[PDB]
Amino acid sequence: KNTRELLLDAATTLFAEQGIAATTMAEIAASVGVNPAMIHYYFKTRDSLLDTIIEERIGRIIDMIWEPVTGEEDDPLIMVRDLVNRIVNTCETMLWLPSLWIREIVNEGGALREKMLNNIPIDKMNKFSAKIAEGQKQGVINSGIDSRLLIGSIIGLTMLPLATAKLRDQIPTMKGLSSEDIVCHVTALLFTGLTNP
Amino acid sequence: NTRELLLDAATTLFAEQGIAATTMAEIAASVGVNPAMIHYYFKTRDSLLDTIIEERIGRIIDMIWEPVTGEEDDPLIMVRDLVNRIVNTCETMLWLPSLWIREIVNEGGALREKMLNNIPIDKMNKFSAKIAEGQKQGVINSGIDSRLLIGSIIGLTMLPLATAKLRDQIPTMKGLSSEDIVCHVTALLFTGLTNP
Repeated sequence: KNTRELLLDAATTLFAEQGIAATTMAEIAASVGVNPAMIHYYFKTRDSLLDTIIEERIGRIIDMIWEPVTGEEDDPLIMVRDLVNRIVNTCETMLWLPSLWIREIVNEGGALREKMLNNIPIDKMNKFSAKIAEGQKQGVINSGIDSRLLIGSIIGLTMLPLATAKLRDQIPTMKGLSSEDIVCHVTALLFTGLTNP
Repeated sequence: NTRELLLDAATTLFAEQGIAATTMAEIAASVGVNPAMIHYYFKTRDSLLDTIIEERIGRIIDMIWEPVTGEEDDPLIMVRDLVNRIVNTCETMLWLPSLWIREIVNEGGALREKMLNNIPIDKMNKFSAKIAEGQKQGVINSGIDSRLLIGSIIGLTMLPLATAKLRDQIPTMKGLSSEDIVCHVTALLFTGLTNP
């Protein structure tokens, strides 16, 4: 059926398992039993494939996480609760996303790092930072936290435990924690912190 | 000291372009030293990595977890001191957040396997026991996990410094200094987003 979509799904899977630099376009085609002549037909250069990953795979994942964000939310605490849920639910369905995030975005030698910068949802992130800062002015949100740095904090608290899941499964006094066991921890930490209510 | 100069050159080049891509001939040439000297101090490529784990990573890991005892009377002072020691170390040694993501967090890392046999399991168990003791007393939130908090603190402190170069290429995200990071993370870990 659709050869282009099959090879893009094969590209994201192989890049998440062993990295971009190590994976050749000949390997991606062979992994789905497709002739390497077809991968160069849909993607002229190696750079053209990465641009399609950023637009038709990464971009679609980034938009579905930040699109329900408006500037009219009446409760900032519901807005963050929903964002945390959408990040963990996306990573639980699309297992390639947390692994590809550390390897190619966070890493300084990542191939998708530079291309990512020109596809950041700056408009909806500014709306999130404005809504959470409005809550700080009203006194319903903690005055000590930073409205801009909170985006990074939420991403770090949700994405990193799933990316390091295989690593903690190897540490003796650390193994025995699920996707549900982690989301409870992040929600309890973001809302109440360490001081008991 | 040629040995120390080449070890500083090794950690810098591995943080900039990775281990797999960096040759021992490139490390020696980057400091104007003959490649005959790097094989003199480090017999194998594996010996160089073991020295990085013992004399560079290990020293950094020990100085962050050594002030942690089991006798802390206040668990929140213990977490704010830990946060301060992580950010202060990363601010002085810029290669640390970079080398952490590239070779231990990453599944294809060269230091990943060697790091497992140098984890401060004893002092981490003391941290998890002290924070769990606070949960029993009812002074610490019962909802959070004593073991997962270690990862949470590492994630809240290490990741913003690892993504600093990425943030710097964003206009609306530019300006946030290192002192701004430690204040946000402390206010988030202590009180969270809610107010009474």
